Amino acid sequence: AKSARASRIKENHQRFKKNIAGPVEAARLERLSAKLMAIAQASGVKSGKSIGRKDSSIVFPM
Amino acid sequence: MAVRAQFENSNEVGVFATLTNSYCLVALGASENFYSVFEAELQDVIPICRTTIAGTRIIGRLTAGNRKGLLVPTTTTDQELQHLRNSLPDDIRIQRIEERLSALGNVIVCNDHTALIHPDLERETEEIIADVLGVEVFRQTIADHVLVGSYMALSNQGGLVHPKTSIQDQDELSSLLGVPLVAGSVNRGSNVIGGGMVVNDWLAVTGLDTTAPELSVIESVFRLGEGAGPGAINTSMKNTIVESFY
Amino acid sequence: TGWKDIPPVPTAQEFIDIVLSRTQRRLPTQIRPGFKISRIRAFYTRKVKFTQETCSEKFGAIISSFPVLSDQHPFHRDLMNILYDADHFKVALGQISTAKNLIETISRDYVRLLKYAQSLYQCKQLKRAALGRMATLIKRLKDPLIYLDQVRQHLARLPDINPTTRTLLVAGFPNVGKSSFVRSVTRADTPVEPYAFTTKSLFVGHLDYKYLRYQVIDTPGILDHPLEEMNTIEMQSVTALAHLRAAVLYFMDISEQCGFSLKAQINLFKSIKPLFANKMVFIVLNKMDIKKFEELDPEMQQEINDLTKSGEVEILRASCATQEGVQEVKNHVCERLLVERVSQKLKAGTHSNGNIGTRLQEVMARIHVATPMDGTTRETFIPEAVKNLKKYDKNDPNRRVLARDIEEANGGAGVFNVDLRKDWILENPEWKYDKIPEIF
Amino acid sequence: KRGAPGGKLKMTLGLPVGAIMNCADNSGARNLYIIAVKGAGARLNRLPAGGVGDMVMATVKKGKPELRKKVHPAVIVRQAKPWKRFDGVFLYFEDNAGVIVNPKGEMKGSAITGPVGKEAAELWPRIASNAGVVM
Amino acid sequence: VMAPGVEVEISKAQKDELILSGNSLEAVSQSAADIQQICKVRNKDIRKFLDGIYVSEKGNIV
Amino acid sequence: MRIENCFFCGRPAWPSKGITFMRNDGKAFRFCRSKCHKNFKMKRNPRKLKWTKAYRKNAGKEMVVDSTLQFAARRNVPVRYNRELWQKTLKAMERISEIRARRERVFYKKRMA
Amino acid sequence: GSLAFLPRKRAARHRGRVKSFPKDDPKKPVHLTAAMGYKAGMTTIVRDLDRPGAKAHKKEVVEAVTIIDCPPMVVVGLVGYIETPRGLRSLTTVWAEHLSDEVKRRFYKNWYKSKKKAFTKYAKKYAENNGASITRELERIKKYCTVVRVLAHTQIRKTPLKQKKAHLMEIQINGGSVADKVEFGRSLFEKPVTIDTIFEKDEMIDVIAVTKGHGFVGVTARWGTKQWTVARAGQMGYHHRTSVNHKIYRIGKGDDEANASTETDLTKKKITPMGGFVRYGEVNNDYVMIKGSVPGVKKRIMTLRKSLFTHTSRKALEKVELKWIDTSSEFGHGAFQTAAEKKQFMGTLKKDLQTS
RNA sequence: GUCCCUACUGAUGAACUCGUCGCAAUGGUAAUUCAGCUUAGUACGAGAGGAACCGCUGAUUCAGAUAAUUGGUUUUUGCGGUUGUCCGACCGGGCAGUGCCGCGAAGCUACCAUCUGCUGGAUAAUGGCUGAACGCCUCUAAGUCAGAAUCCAUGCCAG
RNA sequence: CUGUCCCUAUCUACUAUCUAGCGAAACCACAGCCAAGGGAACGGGCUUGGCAAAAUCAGCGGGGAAAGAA
RNA sequence: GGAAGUCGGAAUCCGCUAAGGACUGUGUAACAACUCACCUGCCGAAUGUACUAGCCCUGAAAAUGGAUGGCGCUCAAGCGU
Ligand SMILES: Nc1nc2c(ncn2[C@@H]2O[C@H](COP(=O)(O)OP(=O)(O)OP(=O)(O)O)[C@@H](O)[C@H]2O)c(=O)[nH]1
Ligand SMILES: [Zn+2]
Repeated sequence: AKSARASRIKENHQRFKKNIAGPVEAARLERLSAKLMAIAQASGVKSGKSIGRKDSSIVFPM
Repeated sequence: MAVRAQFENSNEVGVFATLTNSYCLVALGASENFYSVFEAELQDVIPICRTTIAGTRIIGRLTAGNRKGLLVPTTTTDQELQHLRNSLPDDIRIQRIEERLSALGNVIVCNDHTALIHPDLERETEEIIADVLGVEVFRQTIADHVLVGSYMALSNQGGLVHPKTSIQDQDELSSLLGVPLVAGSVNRGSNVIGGGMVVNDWLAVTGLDTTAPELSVIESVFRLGEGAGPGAINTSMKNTIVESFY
Repeated sequence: TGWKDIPPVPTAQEFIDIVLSRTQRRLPTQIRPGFKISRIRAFYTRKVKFTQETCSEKFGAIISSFPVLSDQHPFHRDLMNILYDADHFKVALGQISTAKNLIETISRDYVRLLKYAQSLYQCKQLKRAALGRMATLIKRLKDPLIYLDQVRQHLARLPDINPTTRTLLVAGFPNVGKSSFVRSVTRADTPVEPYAFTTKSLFVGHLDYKYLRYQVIDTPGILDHPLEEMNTIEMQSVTALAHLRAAVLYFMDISEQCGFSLKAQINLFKSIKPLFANKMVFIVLNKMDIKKFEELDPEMQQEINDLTKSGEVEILRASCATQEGVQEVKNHVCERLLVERVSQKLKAGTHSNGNIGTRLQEVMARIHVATPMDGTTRETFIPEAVKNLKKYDKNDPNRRVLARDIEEANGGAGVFNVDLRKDWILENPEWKYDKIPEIF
Repeated sequence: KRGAPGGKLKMTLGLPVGAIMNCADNSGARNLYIIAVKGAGARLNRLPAGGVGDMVMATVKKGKPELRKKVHPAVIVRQAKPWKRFDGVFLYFEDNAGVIVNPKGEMKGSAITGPVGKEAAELWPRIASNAGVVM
Repeated sequence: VMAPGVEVEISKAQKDELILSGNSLEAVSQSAADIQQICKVRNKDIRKFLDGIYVSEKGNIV
Repeated sequence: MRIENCFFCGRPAWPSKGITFMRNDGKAFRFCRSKCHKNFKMKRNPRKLKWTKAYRKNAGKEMVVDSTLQFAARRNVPVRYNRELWQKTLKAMERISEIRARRERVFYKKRMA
Repeated sequence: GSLAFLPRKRAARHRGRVKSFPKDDPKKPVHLTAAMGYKAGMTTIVRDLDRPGAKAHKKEVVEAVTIIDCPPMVVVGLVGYIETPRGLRSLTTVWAEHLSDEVKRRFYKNWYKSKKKAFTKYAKKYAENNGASITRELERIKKYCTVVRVLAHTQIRKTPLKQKKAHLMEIQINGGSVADKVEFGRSLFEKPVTIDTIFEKDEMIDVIAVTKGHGFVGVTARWGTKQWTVARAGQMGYHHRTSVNHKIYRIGKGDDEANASTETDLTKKKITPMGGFVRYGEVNNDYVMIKGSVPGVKKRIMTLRKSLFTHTSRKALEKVELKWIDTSSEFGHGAFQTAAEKKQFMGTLKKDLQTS
């Protein structure tokens, strides 16, 4: 019998994933993301916009 | 019209089918090829119900009925019975019976005027069959085989009985019933006519292995295919049958 | 049923390569000189044996797969005898058998010598000798292997002709219309070309008449020659003409189209009538569309009538181009076969003692119809939609959608979801598709 | 063609190899001796077993001399070892019984004494035809 | 799926035939070979089953 | 799906709960648990064992004649689906349940007067 | 036995780690990957199957499901990761206001004697206008990170166990740009996330847990017997496992008061069995009822995550039509769904008469 | 007729302030086979017979889990019956190294019970494209396409 | 029915983790991680590679035992 | 039976010549047709047959993972002087 790692089996799996499971999970994720977004929305140095320095080795100690 | 089909790959159509002159019952499984052939041969003339009895696909061998009623065993569940009622019109009365012999399609044969049952049923079952089907019910054996529902087919135009019945036995059933009766085989020599055929007054469905001579026998016996089909053809044009089934 | 199940017969080189590869690869091939002498002996003895059983299995398969000419129906027996030179066939099989015996003897002798061997070199030489002696034997059996391969292919391609079945055997002279009639009557592909010996073998097709299955056998074509001096292909037809209970259809052409005189056809018939000893004999005159029967000299008309006034040989007329009477010839000849066969069956069943046979009782039981003594009929209610209904045809454009086409369009076989509530007849049709309360 | 039923669900196997079983049809045999089963997966040291609706290859111990000459295929119709049907209902029969069947799937007898297992009735159409009680 | 830059036409010049035109010879020929290889028969008789999609003519557009 | 009643004791035999036995006579014995199964296999009498509805109704510990008790029955001639019928059936179920409970209280008090 | 699960060492951590999140591509919408829960037990269901091709089609089949109590999960942190030649590296983390006593208990070991001084200076780092520092950390995540995760902890306070220590984990955000997911996490700080917002019904998921321990077990039960490939005696059980492909059949809201009700049995009842879940208690919160068995002991922490790959079976696309939910007592051979049913069945008793 | 060291399997561990949350070098690695429905009594075939890809569903072996249910186990010595003997009798109990018998929850188990077991690239045999050697030709020399349960990884286990 | 096998029952005998206290003997050149090579079917120390992290507990099914040759 | 060079047996000649075999293969039931040998036109300058001598591949291999000493080495860190 064809193994689970066969090239043909992988091709058929790819078509099934692209044609049916793809759209189904897309709509499912759309609904879940909508719900989660709904419940979630339910000077540079002194402002933080300019990212600065906070607070074994790679080079040889000179 | 006599046609040839198989359920999935099985030629025993009587196991999975049940025809009366007012409804058809078809087993549920996989594809709708069986449903398609049955509806093509019964094009909405009578209702057809895709059903299950006892969670099983042998509805033909588990059920029996006529144009005036339908009969199911006690193992039938209420959802299935509700399905049957909503699928069939009010002009057919459906009853479930608490009988020990649950193989109703194997123990009860029925035409829309008479009936013939296994000699080992109950009295209460006898009167309730006689009431629900509204037919005269008798107690006989065929070919010394107790399963008349399995080893014989019947209609209001004819009857096919076990190929190995004696002449006087055939005459006795003819006198009892009143319908012209001929003994013949189905599905290439099979003895289970009840399981290999399902026959209504205007339609027959046999298995695909049913040979042409025995299909001609079937048509001539039950006046199918309009034409003539008297059974007088069986008597007169006998060369075909004597050659084929010798 | 057939002879297509003959396994391929190798050539000598292929057989040698197969047997030696097999004993090389399926069996260990690594021994060392420092091992026990008993182990060395066992190793080489096992090698020689395994080779012997491989050869014996192959040769036995060859000998037992091919049919034995003794137990066939003499139709098939004579057909094989004329088509394969049964003498050469049997001597080839005998050479295979004696080679099998020689190989098994060589194996036994060399196993004994190996038993009494005393060194690894001796064992190796004894193995080499045994396996090479068996090879020389095969190289001797080069040619019979080729002959057996050829006959195997020809038998695998031979048609299935049932000796005892209701048969229409069409014979006659080259270019009378046998192949044309065969293609016009059945669906077997028999070549039709205007040259002499187009059909050079036996062809078979099948027919349906009164729900019985009939055989039809097209023969090559016989030529005015005393049987002893005929060709092989010609004898293929004569064996068919001889060992088949059938209706012989001898084709004569009223017109001189074929190339042989009407006197020549009349001659051949009178010559092979002993072949048509008791088979049902029908002469059919074809090519009426070019020369009708009435357009002849009354002298030949009267010779034909004199042939008619003899036995139960029957003259029919047909035309394998306009198909004017092919169906009529079919009907008449097949009906006569059917009635003759049922008659002989009834006679065979009717014993002298007067006791009806069991099979005859059974067929009478299957023929008898049982009817009520009173003779009263029973009323049935056929709905008028049945009589005013239109038959289903799968090629019609405006058919009805139908459940199988519905599932095919809306999915596949294990995909479509069947809606079981669509046929529910309720009071309010909106109440459909409702979860029915069940427990409380 | 091996008489292995198709689509059969997983069920508890209760009739092993080397089993004594009753005969449920009018074929004239009384008991059968299961010596092999069909469609089994050969694993080391396990004695194969079959449930109702499974073809086994068995020899008749006592019965009709004509039947007591050959080894015969047979499908078992009743199983005393409990098993569960997909409707969740666990169940078992009073004994262990089967019917002699030809390799094609046609029974030699004409009537089956006692009830018939639902799985066997589903799998073999002939048993559903010659069955008296189906549970 | 074809190599970039090849045009495919079902012409109404002959029945049941196809044209694969292009500018790169390697791409054109490799695409033709790919279609020929994908439509190939399995476990049948070559001498008996003659069906397929096969290259017929090779040349230049102008 | 149906709420079966145990053959031996009479408690509700829910699906996936228990074992059923098939006698050769052709009718099925459904038991709700291993207690009932083992008791029947030992062939004890449910009519005699005092933890069974059979014993309760034979010794007169539970009412056996009441219109509330004739409303309940297995139905052998099926009916067509009818939404208002089913809803009114639900409401009737509630009413009959409370009436049964209250009459059962009265029966118990009249017995243990 | 198996040469894959061969270091038969006990799991180093009782919680279990995801070890693989589904591959991220910005095209999908922004969402969280995993969640936690606590195992309660199993119950029995019957399902009107709709599976074309199976003999159980259009029939009722008895099926085994497991209950996982999942109270709302509080989001308290956001971790930003960078991609390096040595792998993924935690660039930096940002916590939130007012971490709860349960997550602080997770941080501490001897919580009773300790001075509960966790994240005090971090609360000051917010409240003292170092929002500049917190924003610079957020922009560092936006500008330098490629994988963003959310620190989330459960509510043992709602879960009915003697424990009081929460369970933190990092749940990866998928489907969007780094800026979008950072904004999502920052907006999600200090708000519980619900299991019906993380998963939904009929979604085949993956469960990660620690399978029950059995201690020192001989080869007969360790390997199923009659070099490192030879069966040896040692620790069997307490093993980290990730079991795949388990269809979530129902998400119960907990507050519906009819969690165990289906459309066919109009019985107002909850999932909690009559007498409570054995050795666990009552499921009074949102619950996930999942097909089949699940690794782990009752009341054990669970990790529920999405499948790493798109599904290849009709089993995942299937809709589930429940018929009834088992509520009978797991403490023995029960037969009554509700106390009202038991009272109506058995009538009144001596204690009832003496009390009334 | 001459209880110890080491390997393997697991379990602890000081030093780095304790703790939490992670990364992944390296090491192991896993799935296997059969059957049924549709294709289809179609292709093909004189006839008898009679496939395959796509789609669907199960089963065997192996592996990892699990206690809804079912079966087994009983020191729950939980409840009841009963033998000998004893505490004057009843009640309630003791002894017979768990007296024996029935049921027996919890727990543990059982393909005797149930659940799950996944996707990319590169290759061999081979089939090719373009094109020299060699003014024909050529799958090969330069370049290059596809292709086995093969190789290497992800998924998985250890860290 | 058995000059056959297995399981259940009984009896006989040997079968036992940690703490307190008491407390041997066998045996012991020194040791003890592997693979290839080390002509004398010889390796445990040598060559050159794999490598290689303190201190311990438990299990144990492997090695630390064998010829002498007509 | 059919066999026209090509299912078979034997010889294999002459003319025309530039050259063409009572024919090297494909093909037909036979033909027909194609093709080879050979010949002419175009092109234009070196070819092609057999051996010999270096180097390289194969010229036979089992079974714990390992060995030009190891790394590694390709107009060498290989080979000859
Ligand atoms: N005009 C006419 N010609 C016919 C008729 N039947 C056969 N032929 C001729 O027969 C020729 C072919 O020969 P076949 O029909 O095959 O005759 P055959 O007996 O099979 O012998 P073969 O020719 O060797 O096969 C055709 O070309 C037709 O012209 C007929 O009925 N009418
Ligand atoms: Zn009960």
